[PDB]
Amino acid sequence: ITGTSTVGVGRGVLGDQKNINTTYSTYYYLQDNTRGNGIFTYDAKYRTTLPGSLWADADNQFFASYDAPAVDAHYYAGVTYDYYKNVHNRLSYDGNNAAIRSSVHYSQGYNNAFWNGSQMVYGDGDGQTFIPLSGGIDVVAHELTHAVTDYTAGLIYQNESGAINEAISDIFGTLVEFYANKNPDWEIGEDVYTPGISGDSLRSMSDPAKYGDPDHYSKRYTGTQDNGGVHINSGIINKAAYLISQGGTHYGVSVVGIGRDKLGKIFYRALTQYLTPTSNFSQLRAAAVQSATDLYGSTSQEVASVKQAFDAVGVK
Ligand SMILES: N[C@@H](CCCC[NH3+])C(=O)O
Ligand SMILES: [Ca+2]
Ligand SMILES: [Ca+2]
Ligand SMILES: [Ca+2]
Ligand SMILES: [Ca+2]
Ligand SMILES: [Ca+2]
Ligand SMILES: [Zn+2]
Ligand SMILES: [Zn+2]
Repeated sequence: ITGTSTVGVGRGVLGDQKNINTTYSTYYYLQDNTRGNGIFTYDAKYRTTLPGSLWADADNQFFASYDAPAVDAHYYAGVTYDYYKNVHNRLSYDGNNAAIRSSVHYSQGYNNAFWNGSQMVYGDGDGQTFIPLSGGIDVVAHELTHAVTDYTAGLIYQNESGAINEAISDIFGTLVEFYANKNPDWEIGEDVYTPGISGDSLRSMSDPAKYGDPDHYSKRYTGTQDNGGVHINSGIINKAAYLISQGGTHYGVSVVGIGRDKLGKIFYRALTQYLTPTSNFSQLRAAAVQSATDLYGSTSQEVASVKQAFDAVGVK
């Protein structure tokens, strides 16, 4: 909408106060004009028609319980935009400052979130498996990263290419969580999953097997559930990424860690320069090796660590 840029204040899903960029024209709208062609947050009003209505508020204060998922979807989309721009020199998900759109209050008791090809969508959860899913910065950044993948490598969402697609979203979701630097970890979804259970999460990158996901190619899932295991076999790649950054010895193979920033540079370059829609795990290894070679040189520790990490998870 046409209006003037304003700054509202509200409380997110976890009870934290934050400022949000809004637009004033009669109402205050969740429309942030400070980033690219805008970040726009919509109310789906417990239905499944998308996007719903651009979020309107009478007073620019967003402290109602109903407001909290919208505050966080809007704010964390901004953090994610900032990460890609500041760290990778990428302007929005398409590289050309495309508007970022999110809808909250999708359906009733909906225990998921997604990128639908055009926008992000967040359920409220049922209050037991999940609370509103936009409360997790790693979740928001995971979903927006699917848009980045859409516009770059285009990894088909099935089998190994789909597991890479998922792992890319978990990797960058985690790197955005570290960028914001509020209670960062190598777990996925911990802030919004199972409010009655402390210390759990949806997936773990540091130890995928904690939640039943493979941490070695020999343990990959080969069945048809979950589009051929895209959220299961992602553990093999998540573990490799964790090892590249943090180091460790895994099934007897030692990896020298090179840190999160270099992990992000290597995988961003692989995603945008080398991966294709049909890339498999072996082709990801080759893409990561070539990316690290471009950035750091063939004789570098960074290249050696990429190779050790893929060896450790059984990907040749
Ligand atoms: N986002 C993942 C994990 C489940 C999230 C809620 N059931 C999926 O759609 O499979
Ligand atoms: Ca208000
Ligand atoms: Ca109010
Ligand atoms: Ca965390
Ligand atoms: Ca996390
Ligand atoms: Ca929990
Ligand atoms: Zn997903
Ligand atoms: Zn995903």
